[PDB]
Amino acid sequence: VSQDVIVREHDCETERGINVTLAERGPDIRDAHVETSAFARTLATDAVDANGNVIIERGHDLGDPAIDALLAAGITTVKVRSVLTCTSATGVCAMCYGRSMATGKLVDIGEAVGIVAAQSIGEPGTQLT
Amino acid sequence: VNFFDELRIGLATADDIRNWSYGEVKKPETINYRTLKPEKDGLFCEKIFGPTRDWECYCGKYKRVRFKGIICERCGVEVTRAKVRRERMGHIELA
Amino acid sequence: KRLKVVAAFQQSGNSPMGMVLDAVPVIPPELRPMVQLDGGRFATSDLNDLYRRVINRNNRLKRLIDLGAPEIIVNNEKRMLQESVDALFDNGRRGRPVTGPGNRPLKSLSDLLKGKQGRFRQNLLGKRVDYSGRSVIVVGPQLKLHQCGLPKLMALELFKPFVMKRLVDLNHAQNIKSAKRMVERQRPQVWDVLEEVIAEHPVLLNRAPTLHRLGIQAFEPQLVEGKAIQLHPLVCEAFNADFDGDQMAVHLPLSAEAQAEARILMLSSNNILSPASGKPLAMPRLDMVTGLY
Amino acid sequence: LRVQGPREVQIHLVKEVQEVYRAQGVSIHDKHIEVIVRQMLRRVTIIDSGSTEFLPGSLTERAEFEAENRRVVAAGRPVLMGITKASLATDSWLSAASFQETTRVLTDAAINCRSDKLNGLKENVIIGKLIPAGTGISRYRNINVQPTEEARAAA
Amino acid sequence: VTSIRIDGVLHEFTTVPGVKEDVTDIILNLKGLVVSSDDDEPVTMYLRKQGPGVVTAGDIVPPAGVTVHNPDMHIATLNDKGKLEVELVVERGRGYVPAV
Amino acid sequence: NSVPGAPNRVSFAKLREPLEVPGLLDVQTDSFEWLVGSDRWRQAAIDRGEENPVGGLEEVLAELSPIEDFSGSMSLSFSDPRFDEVKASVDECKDKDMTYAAPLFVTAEFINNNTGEIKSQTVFMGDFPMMTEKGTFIINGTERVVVSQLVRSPGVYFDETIDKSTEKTLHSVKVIPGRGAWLEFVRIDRKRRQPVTVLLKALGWTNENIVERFGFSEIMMGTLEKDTTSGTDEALLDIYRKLRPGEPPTKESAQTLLENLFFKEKRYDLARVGRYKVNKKLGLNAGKPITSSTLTEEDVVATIEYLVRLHEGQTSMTVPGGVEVPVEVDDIDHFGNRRLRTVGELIQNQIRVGLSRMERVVRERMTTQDVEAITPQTLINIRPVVAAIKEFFGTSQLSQFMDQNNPLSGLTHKRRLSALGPGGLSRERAGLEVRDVHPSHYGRMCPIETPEGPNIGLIGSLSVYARVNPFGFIETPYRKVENGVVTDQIDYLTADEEDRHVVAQANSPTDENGRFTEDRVMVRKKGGEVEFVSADQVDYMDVSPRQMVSVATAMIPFLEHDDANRALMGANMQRQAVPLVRSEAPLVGTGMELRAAIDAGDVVVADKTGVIEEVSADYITVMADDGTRQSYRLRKFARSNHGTCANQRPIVDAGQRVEAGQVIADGPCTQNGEMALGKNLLVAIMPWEGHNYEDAIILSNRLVEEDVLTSIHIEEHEIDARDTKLGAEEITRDIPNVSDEVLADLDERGIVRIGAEVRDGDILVGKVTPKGETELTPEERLLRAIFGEKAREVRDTSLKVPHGESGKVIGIRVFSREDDDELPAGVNELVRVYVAQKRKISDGDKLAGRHGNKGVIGKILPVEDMPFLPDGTPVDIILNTHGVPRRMNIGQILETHLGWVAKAGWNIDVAAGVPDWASKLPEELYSAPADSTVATPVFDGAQEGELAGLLGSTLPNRDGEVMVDADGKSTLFDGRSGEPFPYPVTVGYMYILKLHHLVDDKIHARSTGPYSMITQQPLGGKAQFGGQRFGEMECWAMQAYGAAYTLQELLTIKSDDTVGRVKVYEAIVKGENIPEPGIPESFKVLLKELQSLCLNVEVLSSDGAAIEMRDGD
Amino acid sequence: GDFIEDSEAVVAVDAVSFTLLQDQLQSVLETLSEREAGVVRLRFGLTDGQPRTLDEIGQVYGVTRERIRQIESKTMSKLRHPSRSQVLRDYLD
RNA sequence: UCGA
DNA sequence: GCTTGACAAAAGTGTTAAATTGTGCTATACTGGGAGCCGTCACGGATGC
Ligand SMILES: [Zn+2]
Ligand SMILES: [Zn+2]
Repeated sequence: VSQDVIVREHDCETERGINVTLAERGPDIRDAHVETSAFARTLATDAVDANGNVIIERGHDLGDPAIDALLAAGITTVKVRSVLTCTSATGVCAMCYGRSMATGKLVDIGEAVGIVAAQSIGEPGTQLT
Repeated sequence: VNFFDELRIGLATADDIRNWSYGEVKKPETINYRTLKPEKDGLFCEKIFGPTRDWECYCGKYKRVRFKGIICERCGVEVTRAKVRRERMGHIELA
Repeated sequence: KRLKVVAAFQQSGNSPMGMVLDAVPVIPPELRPMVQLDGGRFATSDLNDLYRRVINRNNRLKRLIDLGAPEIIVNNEKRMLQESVDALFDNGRRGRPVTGPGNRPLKSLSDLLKGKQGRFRQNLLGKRVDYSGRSVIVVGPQLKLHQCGLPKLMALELFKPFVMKRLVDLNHAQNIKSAKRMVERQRPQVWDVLEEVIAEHPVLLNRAPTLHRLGIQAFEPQLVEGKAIQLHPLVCEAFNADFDGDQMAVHLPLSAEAQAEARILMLSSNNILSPASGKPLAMPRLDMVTGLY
Repeated sequence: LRVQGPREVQIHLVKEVQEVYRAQGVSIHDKHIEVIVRQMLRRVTIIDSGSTEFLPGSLTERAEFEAENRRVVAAGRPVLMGITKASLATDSWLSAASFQETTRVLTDAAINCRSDKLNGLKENVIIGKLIPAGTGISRYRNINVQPTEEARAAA
Repeated sequence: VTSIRIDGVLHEFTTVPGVKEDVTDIILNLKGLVVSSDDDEPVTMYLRKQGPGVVTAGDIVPPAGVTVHNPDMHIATLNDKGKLEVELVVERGRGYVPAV
Repeated sequence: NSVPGAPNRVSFAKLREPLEVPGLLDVQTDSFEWLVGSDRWRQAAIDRGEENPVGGLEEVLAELSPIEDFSGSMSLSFSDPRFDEVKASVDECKDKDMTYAAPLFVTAEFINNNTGEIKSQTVFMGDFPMMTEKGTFIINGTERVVVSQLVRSPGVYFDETIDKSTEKTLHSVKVIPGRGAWLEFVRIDRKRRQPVTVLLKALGWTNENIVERFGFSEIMMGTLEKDTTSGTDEALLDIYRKLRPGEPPTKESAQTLLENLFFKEKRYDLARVGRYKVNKKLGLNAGKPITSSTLTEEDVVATIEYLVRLHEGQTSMTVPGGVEVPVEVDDIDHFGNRRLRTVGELIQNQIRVGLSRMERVVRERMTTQDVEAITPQTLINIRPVVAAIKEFFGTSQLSQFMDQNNPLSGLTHKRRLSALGPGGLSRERAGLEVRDVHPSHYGRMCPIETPEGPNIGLIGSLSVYARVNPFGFIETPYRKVENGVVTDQIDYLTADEEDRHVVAQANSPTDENGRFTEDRVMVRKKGGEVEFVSADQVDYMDVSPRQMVSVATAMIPFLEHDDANRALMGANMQRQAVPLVRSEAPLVGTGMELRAAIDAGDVVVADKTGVIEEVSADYITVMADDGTRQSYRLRKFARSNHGTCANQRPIVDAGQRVEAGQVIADGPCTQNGEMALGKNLLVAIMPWEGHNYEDAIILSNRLVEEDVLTSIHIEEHEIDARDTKLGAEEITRDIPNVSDEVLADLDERGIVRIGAEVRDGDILVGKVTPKGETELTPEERLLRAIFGEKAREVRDTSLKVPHGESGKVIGIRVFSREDDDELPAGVNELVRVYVAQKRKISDGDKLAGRHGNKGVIGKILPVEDMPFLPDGTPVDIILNTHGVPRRMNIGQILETHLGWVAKAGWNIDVAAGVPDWASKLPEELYSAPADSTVATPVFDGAQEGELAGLLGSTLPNRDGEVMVDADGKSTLFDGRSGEPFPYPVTVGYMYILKLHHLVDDKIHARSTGPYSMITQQPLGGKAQFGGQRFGEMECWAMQAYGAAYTLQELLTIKSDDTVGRVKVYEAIVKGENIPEPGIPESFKVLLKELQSLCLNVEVLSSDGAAIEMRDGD
Repeated sequence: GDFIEDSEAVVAVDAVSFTLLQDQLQSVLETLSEREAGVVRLRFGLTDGQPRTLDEIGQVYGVTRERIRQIESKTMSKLRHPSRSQVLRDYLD
C-alpha cells in the first residue's frame, strides 16, 4: 500500500500541520514519549511564548537542544509539519516528512519512505503478544 | 526497447483469438510413439507452432539458413528460428 | 452493484460477446513442454491433457451432430465440452477438479498466475540470480566495519569471468579456453590473480529473512581460507544473525552503476543507524558491553 | 471519522497504533505510521452526480476527483478504508494482480478495458525497468558528466 | 613418518585378513610413533610379521641412521591366518603437516 | 547394569529400579508379530487373555470370508494364511536393490452345489515384506521404518460450547466410526437442518416409549412437542428424502435404507476399538463377549439419553436394562480417547484395501467368466493386492527412510509418534490444542522431545517404560501400594484406568523393610492435579523417575537443571551427531547409554555363553558351551542412509570368554557397550579476544592433529547404460573428446580404479550416447580436417564428480546385462561407485553439547598459543561466558565441574564420622580412580551439595599440585601473551558432539549454470548448481536503499534476460562495459499466459499505438 | 518442473569462445594466397554457410575439380604445419 | 521430513 | 601449373516388397456410478432463502 510513496519535491510550501504535546502540565513534567512524536520533526508555524518572543522559527529540525530551549520558554505545544497535511500532488515533500532517521539530516529527494515505513512497523511485529 | 508508457488489457473476441492463432489444432496428438516427432495438426505441430530445429522444415528439404521466410511445400513448415515455438499460438474451433 | 458491470461495457468499445468463446486459444508448445529426462522416460505439462480433453470432446461433438443424435446425447456432450474448457482455464472452481493419477488435481492456466508459486510472487516479484553463493558465517572480530571474510573457493567461482580475463591479459594462459580450464583446475597461478580483481570490488551480503533494508549490506571482500564466511561482530544486530550456524548469501554487482550504489548507498560503514527509530543499530553489544563496563 | 472529520481519524489511528507498539517496548516514529495512514484516506465516496461516468457508491482518488469536479462548463464524503482495500484499489491493475486475489483483479480489469500507465515501482520491477525512485528518478539518471576545461588543461 | 604402504590394501578403508584392527585403526595407532632420523632425504623402513601374535613398534627394521624410541607401542594383533607386510616412509621436518 | 559385559560406571541414584527398561524395539516387533501368525505372539495372547488368538491376516481374511455372487448359488471362502522362508538375506537385499519379503500362501475353496460342486486350490498372494530383527524393512534395497500414527479412536465424544446467541451453555454430540457416515447431534451424513425427534419415528418407535425415556428433565419432550409430522411412516418419507433428494424415493427402499446405512456392517463398519469404547463407556453389554457389529438401537438410545443427561448434570446414569456409568464431557487429547495405530495395523488397512479392490474383479469375473469349471485359477488377480502393499511402503507419509546418522537417531525414529498422515490431520489443518502436552502424556509420550519447526507437538517420542495395548492405547507400568506399604506387584495402566487411581510419586521416602516413611506423601489425581495426601488413600506408585522422558531425553545429564526449550534442542541434536573415527564414551553421563546402545541393533551381541574361537576385523566366531558354533560378520565402513559410516570394531580377545547378552563389537558411535556420540574435551569458559562471540566456538589444534573430531563420509554415485531410441549406450574408456591424461585413472572397462583419488570434475565412469544428425558448423569441422580427428557419431555423456568434493574410491558395483543380473526395461549396464573421505574438523563446522548449546567454529588456534593450566596442558574448547546465563541451561556447568571431578581421581577423607554432606551420600562411592566414569540419572542425580564436596579431591598433576580449587576455577596462562589471566576461570571436561551440518556441504557458489526451461531463471539447490533466490522481501530492502540499477541488474541480466546474460559475459571477458539490460523473459511468458485466458493484452507506446515484443504480444 | 535444465540453452563460455575462435581463424586464413584462402572458404562454406564441392569451386576459379583437390591438399599441409596450428590446439573441444 |  | 580419362564412391532416385496403420465387425441375453469426507481460523460479501 505504501511502496509507491516517495519524496518528489523539496517543499510543498503549505502552512498546515499538526500539534504535539511536548511536556504537558509540569512542573509545580515533560512527556513520556517526545522522541517518537516531537523529535526529528520540522516546525510548521512559529513557536511563541506568552509575550511573543518567537523563540524557534519555522522549519527548525526540532532536535533535543531545541526541545530544551522550548521547555525553558514555557510553551506546551508546537504545530509541526507532517506528511498527513502535506499537499504534494505526487508523493510527498522533504520538508513535511522530517529528518531522515538514518542520516540524521534532511531527507534526500530520492528516498522512498513507504517501504521504509512498512519495514519499520513490520520488523518489530515479532515481539507483540 | 523496454520503454513503453502503458499496457492495456481487455477481452479477446473470437476474431482476436483467430488473428493470434497460426492454425487450428485438429487432433489431440502430441508426438509420434516411434519417431517422437510432432505429428501434424496436433499439439506441437510444426506446421503452425514453428520448427523444432533451427531453420529446418519437417521433411528436411530446406536445412540451411540461405532461405528463410519460406514454407516447405511438402511438409508445410516455415523455415525460421526455433524460438518462434515460444511465441506462436494456436486455436480450436468449437462446434 | 449490477450497474458497475453494465456501465463498464457501455464506456469501452468491447462487445459483451467476448464473455462466450467460439474459439479457444492454444498456448505455445515450449510453455507447456514435453521432454525426456532419464533414459527415455517422458514428462509433460498438465495443460496438454487439459487441452486433450477439450479437443477430444469437441471432435466427438462434431461426429454426433453430423450423424444426427437425440438431444440427450448431444446436450450431454455439450456440457462435457463446457466443463472441459472450464477445467482448462480454472480447474476446481466449478465442482470437483480434474484429477490425475493418484488424485492429484491438474494445474490449470489460472493456477499458473495465482499463489506463492504463481508467475507473480515466484518468478516475477523474485527470481534466482547468477553470480551468487552462500555458506555459514563465523565471527570476524579482527575485521574492519567495511570488510568481510570471503571464502577463496567461493570468490573464485563468483569472480571466475574476471580472473579469466585477467590471466588472459597476463600471459599465464592463451585465449579463453585454457583460462577457464586453469580456473576450474585450481592451478595455483590464479590465486595471485584473484587478489587483483577482488581489490576494491564490493559484494552484497544477505541474511534471510530480510525484515528491513539493513538485512542487506555491502562490504569489501577479504580472501580468507576455509569454507566459512567471516562477518563483522557489530553488524550482527542488523542481520539478527546468530553464530549458531546461520547461513548467509553473497551477490556480486557488475555494472558501474551497481558498484557505485554498493559503495555509497549500501556500504556497511555508511549506515550505522536504524532507519526507523534512529538509535544506532551497530554499537558495542554483549562482550563489548561487559568488556567496556 | 463521521464526527471529527478526516484530520482527526489520522490522529486517532496513529495514537492507537503507537499505543500497542509502546506497550511491548517497541519505539517507532509517528512519521512512519503517518505514511501508512495517509494512504487510507486518499479516497472519497461519490454520493451523486459526477457529471461524467462517476458512479454513486464509488471510491475515487481525491486529487483526481478535484480535477474532474471542476467541469465549470458531484458530491461525496471522505472515507476510511483498510490498507488491503486501498492497495487493491491502486490505479495499476497488474500491481493489484501481483498482490492478492489475482483472479478477481484480472476479470475486473479486462471488463473495464483498464490501462496501466506503468507509473508505480512494482510495475517497473515486473517489466524489468528502472524503478521511479532513489537513483531511478527522472532527474538523477539523466545527469551529464564532463571534466572542467580548467582541469582538463592539466591532463 | 609421511606415508605408509601395505601390499594387500589399495586404500585406508579396507581390513587386512586375520588381524583384529583395520587399516584406519592401524594408522591411528601408527600416529603415536616417535622416530628420529639423521637423513634429510626420505627413507623407508620395513615391517613383516606372520603367524599369531601382537605386532609392536620394535618389529620394524630401521634403515641406517634411524631409530625407534618406543618399541612397546601396540600396532595390531593377528592370528594364524594373519600376515602383515608394511613399509613406511620416514622424513625430516618440523611442526605439523597434514597428509600430502 | 544387569548386563554381562556392562562396564563399571558408578551411579548417584538414590533409588533402585524395581522394573527393568523393557525392550525398546517392542513397539515395532509386537505389532508385526500380531499381524502375521507368529507363534511367539500366539503364546502371549494365550497365557494371559483369550484362547482364540487371531492374526492380523486371519482377521482380514475373516472379513473377506465368504465371497458370494448375490445369487447365493456359489461362494468363495478364504482361510489358512501360510508363510515360507524369506527369499534372500537382508544383506543380499540391500545389495541387489530388491525388497526383503517372504511368500504368502492361502486356501481358496470354490463351492457351487446348485450345479456340480467345484474344487479347492492353493493360492499365492505374493511376496510379503517382512520386518527385520532390527525393527526395520528393506524395500527395493533401501532400509525403511514404518512410524506409528496418532488417530482419534472410534467412539462417542461429547463437548459443550458457548452459543453466540445466548450465554447459556449448549451440548453437541458426535459419534465417530471408522468407515461410517458419522451422524452427529441431529445432522447425519453431513445433511444440515435436522430435528431431534424424527429419528424415533424413523426407527418405528411407538410414541409412548419416548415419554418414558425422555419425560425426565423435559428437553427432548419439548423437542418432540415441536415437529413437522408425528407419523411413524411419514417421518421416513420426510427424512429419507432430506438426505438423498434425487430420483424420487421408493417406499420399500427408504424403510431398510437406514438399516443399510447404519445397522448393516457392510456400509457402516463397526470398529472393534469403538465397540469396546462405546459399550463400556455407555454401559451397554457390560462384561459381555466382544466383536459386536453396529449398534442395533439400544446404544443409540443411550447416546440421546446421555445427551439429555449431560444437560441435567446427573452423574450416575443407568441405561434401561443396563449398568450405571458416570456422565461427563470427554477430552479428545486424553490418551484413552486417542490411540496409536501401529506398524502391523497400518499394513493391515492396506491389505484390506487390496482385498476389497480384488473382490470387485472377482465379483465381476465369477458371473461372466465361462461356467462351472473356472475355479480360482480362472480369475483371481492379485495385482491390486500387492499394489496396495507396494504403493504403501513408498509414497506414504508413515513409511519413511530410516534416519541413521548414529545408532541413536535410528532408535528414536522407530519409537516416534506422529499425528499427521492419511486418516490424520494436515500440518496446516492442525490446531494448537494438540500441540500442548496433555496431563495424560505422563509416562506415555515424552513432552520434551519434539520438532522446533512447523511440526511442533504433532511428532513425539514414545516413553521409556511404556508399551502399546492390543487396542492401541499406551500403557505405563506402576507399583501397586496397598495400606501404605509398597508391593512387589506391578500393573500396566492405561489412561482411563490411571484416573480411577491415585499415583504416588516415584521419589518418596522408603524404609528398610519398605513402606511410606513420611506421614504426608505426594500424588497426582484424575485432574490430573497434584495433591498432598496420606498413605491411606494411595494405590499406585511410579516405578521410577524419567517414566515420561524418552530415550534421547533420558541421555542428558543434569536434565532437571535445563529449561524444556534447550532440553528439546539437546535431545534433537543428539540424533544429529555423527560417528567419529574413535568414539569414546561420555566421561559423565546417565546410565541410559548402556541399555539404549544394545537395543539400537547397530552393535554386536552374543546370544550364547561360551568362549571366542576366532577374532578378526572381518568376523568373529564364538564357541558355545553346548557345542554349537556361531559367527557374526562385522559391518565394515558401510555407507549409512544419510552418508555416515557404520564401521564396527571387535572389543574381545581371542581366548576370552563371553556371556549371553554381552557386547562383542562396537557400532558406529559406541565405546565398550555404551552410546558414544562425541568426545570429552577440556573446556575453559571465558570470552577470548572476540574470536568466540555470540555462540561462536574456538578449538585447540590438537583436535585436528589427533583426529578426535575427524569423521568419515561415504557417497554413492550411480549411472546406467540404457538402450536409446537411436542406439545403445556404451560404457567404456572411449570418451570422444578428452586429453588422454584425464582418463589415466580408468581401467579398460571405463570405470574409476579402486583406491585411486579424485576431485570435482574428474571422470568416475565414462559413457557414450548416439546423436543425429550431427550437423557441424562451417568453422568447426575445419579443425576436424587439419587435426584429422574424425567427429564421432556418439555424444559424450559421462559421470563426473560434482563441484566441491574429493576423496578416494572405496569400491565399485557393476550390473551388466550380458551377465544375467536383473535390470528394468531399456537398461543394460548399471554401475555404482562409492567414494569416501576423511573429514577433519574445520572452521564453520557445527558443534553442540547435550544441553542445547550450539555454535560454529570461529577459529582454531595452534596448540602453542591457547589458555592453559599451570600443568602446561592446553585447553581444547573455549566457550563464550555470555551465552550460559541467558539461555537458561545451567546443566552444562554442572557436567563441566563433574566432568573434571570424574576425570581426575577423587578420595573422600570421611574421617570417622563422615561429612554430613554425605548423609544422603552416594553409597561406597567415596573413592574412585583417575579417569573414572560416573553416572548421574536424570531425576536421581548428583546433587549440589555433593558436587561442591566432590570438587575437593585428589589432583596429582604429575606432582603434588592440584589444578582446580573447590570452586571449580583455575588460573589459566595465556600462551600468546605469556602472562597469566587476571582472574580465575572455570575449567573442566564437557561432552560435545559433532553435528551433520558441515561447511563442505553447505558452501555453494555460482557464476553461470543451468537455466530453467519455461522461465529462463536459474534453478535452486547445490545439486543443480543453481543460484540464490532474490525474493520479494529482499527486493524491499533493495528499494529502501533506493538503488535502481542494482535491483534492475539482479532481475534482468542476472537472471531472466536471454540476450543480456551472454552479452554481459562477453563484456566482462572482453573488459568492456556492462551493456544495457533487456526485458525479463518471464514477463513475455506472463503476457502469453494472459492471452491463453482470452484476455487481450497489449504493451503500447505513449505515442501512437501498441507494439509487439515478438511475433505476438 | 524446476529441476529440468534447458539443454538447448546457450552457454556463455562456449558462445564467447566461438567468437574468439572466429577471430583467430580470420588471422590464420588471412596469411595465405588470396586464391588459396578462397578455396578453403568455399569448400567448408564458412562465410556462405553451405559447404560447396570441388566442381562448384571449379567454375568460379576456372579449373578442374582435380586442380582444386591439389590446391586443397597443399593448403591443408600448410595449415597442419605448426606455425598456423600451434595456436588452435586448445579448440579441439 | 530437518537446519537458522 | 593445369587437364584428361578412366574410376570408385557417393549421392540421389525411381520402383517395388513390406511393415505399419486405420476401420469395421463379432447376433442367447445382459439397461441409472460408487466414492466416499472429521480436527483450522478469521473474514467479507455475495447469494440464496
Ligand atoms: Zn508537504
Ligand atoms: Zn519440409
